Amino acid sequence: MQEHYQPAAIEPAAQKKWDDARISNVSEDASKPKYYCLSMFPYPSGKLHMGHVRNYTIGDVLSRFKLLNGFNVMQPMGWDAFGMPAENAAMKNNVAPAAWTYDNIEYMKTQLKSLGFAVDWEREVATCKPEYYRWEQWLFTKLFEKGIVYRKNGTVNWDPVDQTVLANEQVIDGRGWRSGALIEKREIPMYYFKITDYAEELLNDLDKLEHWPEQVKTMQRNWIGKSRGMTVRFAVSDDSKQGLEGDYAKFLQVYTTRPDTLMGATYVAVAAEHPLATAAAADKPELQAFIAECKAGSVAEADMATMEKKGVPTGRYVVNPLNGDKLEVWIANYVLWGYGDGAVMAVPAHDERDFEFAAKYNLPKKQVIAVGDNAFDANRWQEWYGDKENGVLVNSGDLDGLDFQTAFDAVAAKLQSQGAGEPKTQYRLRDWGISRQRYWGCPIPIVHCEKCGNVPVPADQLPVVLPENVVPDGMGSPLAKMPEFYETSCPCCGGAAKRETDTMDTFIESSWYFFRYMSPKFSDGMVSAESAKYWGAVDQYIGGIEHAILHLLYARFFTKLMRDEGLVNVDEPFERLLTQGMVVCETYYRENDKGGKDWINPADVELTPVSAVLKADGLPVVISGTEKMSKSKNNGVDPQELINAYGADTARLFMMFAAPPEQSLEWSDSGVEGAHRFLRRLWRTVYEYLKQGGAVKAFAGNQDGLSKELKDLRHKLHSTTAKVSDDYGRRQQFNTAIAAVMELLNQYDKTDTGSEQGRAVAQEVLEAAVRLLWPIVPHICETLWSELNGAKLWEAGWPTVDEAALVKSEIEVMVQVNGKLADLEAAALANIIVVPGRLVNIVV
Ligand SMILES: CC(C)C[C@H](N)C(=O)NS(=O)(=O)OC[C@H]1OC[C@@H](CCCn2cc(CCCCO)nn2)[C@H](O)[C@@H]1O
Ligand SMILES: [Mg+2]
Ligand SMILES: [Zn+2]
Repeated sequence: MQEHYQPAAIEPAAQKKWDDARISNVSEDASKPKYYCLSMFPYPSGKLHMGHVRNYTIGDVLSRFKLLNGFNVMQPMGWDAFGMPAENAAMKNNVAPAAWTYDNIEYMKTQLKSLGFAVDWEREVATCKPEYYRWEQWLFTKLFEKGIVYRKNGTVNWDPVDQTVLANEQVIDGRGWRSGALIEKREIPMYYFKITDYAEELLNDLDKLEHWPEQVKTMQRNWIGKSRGMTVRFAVSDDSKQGLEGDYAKFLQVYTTRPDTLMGATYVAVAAEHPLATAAAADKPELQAFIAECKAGSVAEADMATMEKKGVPTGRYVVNPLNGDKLEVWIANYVLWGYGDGAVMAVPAHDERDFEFAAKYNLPKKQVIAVGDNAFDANRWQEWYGDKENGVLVNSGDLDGLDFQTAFDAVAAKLQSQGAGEPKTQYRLRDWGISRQRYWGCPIPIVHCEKCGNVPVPADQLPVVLPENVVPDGMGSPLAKMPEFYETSCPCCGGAAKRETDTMDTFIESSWYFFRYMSPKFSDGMVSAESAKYWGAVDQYIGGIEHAILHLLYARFFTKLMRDEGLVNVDEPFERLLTQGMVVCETYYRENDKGGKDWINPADVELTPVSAVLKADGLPVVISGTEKMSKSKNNGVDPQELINAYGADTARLFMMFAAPPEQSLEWSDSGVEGAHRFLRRLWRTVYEYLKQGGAVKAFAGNQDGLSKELKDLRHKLHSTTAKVSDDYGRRQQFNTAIAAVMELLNQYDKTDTGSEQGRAVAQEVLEAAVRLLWPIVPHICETLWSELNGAKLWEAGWPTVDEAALVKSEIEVMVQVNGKLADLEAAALANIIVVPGRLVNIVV
């Protein structure tokens, strides 16, 4: 055994030892219990970043842990390969997105291997390969013929200078983020998944997910946004009917979740596109301008609640069907056409958004709910105004004194009796639009024929292959300019036809890849029935919180779609979910020509603990604030430099020790140095133990007759094993597991293990510590284990707790005062000559 720890000598040998043994190449062996540990697969962007290393180390700790406990562990990896990065890189470097992607994949694969992740590389997938995406084209066609996928005109943001469609996030004050040109709202046909048909199942099945973080479940509930409320029709006043046709001349229909407060409605509000808005605006330029500004808006959903709410009165009136109040119709920017009826009622006393709106425009506020003896203040919002549970009705006529549920039913009865309303259930969830006007994506398997319509491509003809011999130029989607791709014949009639040129939302590939890993080379379906039956669901999913809503909802949706197609048996893809925190790092700047700030990467910096300077010249730079690593402020630390400098095990240890997985991880040079030094300590501890005697049979069995000091070390040992096991398998906090092993080694350092029984206990401590740490730092632990013991580490398995090592000594002594029934003198007095060990006599 070499004296000094050298990661570059031992880490490749260890990786070849694991590959040669094929520990990670698993199959559907019905003998061991399966365990499917999955980390969210990466975009092949070019290189790993520190987020990648954190995620996949966390996955590897859990996978190796379960492996050591006798599970048949599948830990697969692959490439979410489609999307915009390759297209932009194609425009920058004038290369093909496919070629750029396959080079990135090959480089990033090497980096993953070098980190020693116990990954089943025989299950690798690359979603840009036809052998992958053909199966989502297949599923598309089946759902399309069922109407679960459908085509319909939608509205997009067109940038006329960049010639591409932009999301609301990419529109800044009505203009494209890169071009700066005013975007144009354009209606175009697009494809949609009818995800709303699965809304109730997607909502209710969250209750099955006892091992999901409650905040992720809450986020999905709010996103789905089910509500049980009331349709209410307010008759249009006789004086307000000019310009209206059909039912819009007869009544204004709204949806409310608070029909218990219908007595306190003080006005109503409609969307800009509402017919009442159009009729009122017909002769009022201020309304036409307000309608125009509403339509031109591009507010993102994550910002919808943070926008300034504005309205204009229309001079039109409707009648409350329960009290006869004549209420004015306002046009408001927060009422969305297409949500419900595009028209709401307002109760400023009991809805906070209505309270702020009314307060802005000095509109009436009518209290109709009371909660205890709390005073109602029409000029200040108190949180109890909106309480649904503990309130009773007031100022509501014959409805007074009722609670929410009884008021709901009474209003429902009153409205239904006179035909003015009925209970209704709504969802905020919109259908899923999957059409992208981009090249580097999965082709949509639709052929357009003027005789036959939009025709799904037959299963025989799938895939529709995306040509990879393309370099996008940034003047429109290349597929639309490629007659060699889109000119085809109709598969129903054989006539002249055109392929769809839009490609799929790349969320589609990540919505089912966890099933494809089960049988990645299966050529007769999305996933083979034998392999889906064996692996079932993912037992553990690990990934960033930014995917807590869309990706997970899409994946749960696809799983239920595939179940209903008979491809899988589960209702839910992910049993346990762990969400890792961000990786943050200090930023460094040095001002330049125009009173601004230029940003320097941390690896090109050296500190003086005073100030910092550039490593190349030694000239100062300004130390700035800490934030998530990104190209924005040039503060991303390349993990490849971390590996080159210290080795994979140090990288893995620093990530797991620095913070709990959910907590943000702060980059720290001293922290990285401390991780490496601990590995040197571990190395020297085993080396020094073997230098004074070599290996012995580890202590096992009855520990009677062991000295107090060695019994104490065995106690620390098996409590540490218990602590670590509970940290890996239950708390999923690996930092405290590392600290616990560090405490074991501390006590070992203070224990004389020189005797024959001492060496036996020392062997037992070390054999346990290297296995307890092997999930985190497998290369050095594999090497150290081979110096201590000849068995296969993974066949020795996870350390067992010896309960007997946790029972402490006992000795019953009789208490007697005057003859009748330091250490023991204090205990017996808690109930004086002492006979050692048997009796204590209290001279009374
Ligand atoms: C399943 C599909 C939809 C996944 C999709 N292909 C994807 O997100 N791919 S990915 O390649 O972007 O990320 C793959 C994983 O690992 C990384 C995690 C990052 C968490 C955020 N972060 C970043 C940083 C700074 C890093 C250093 C910068 O110099 N700090 N925190 C992801 O959340 C995800 O778990
Ligand atoms: Mg259950
Ligand atoms: Zn045809």
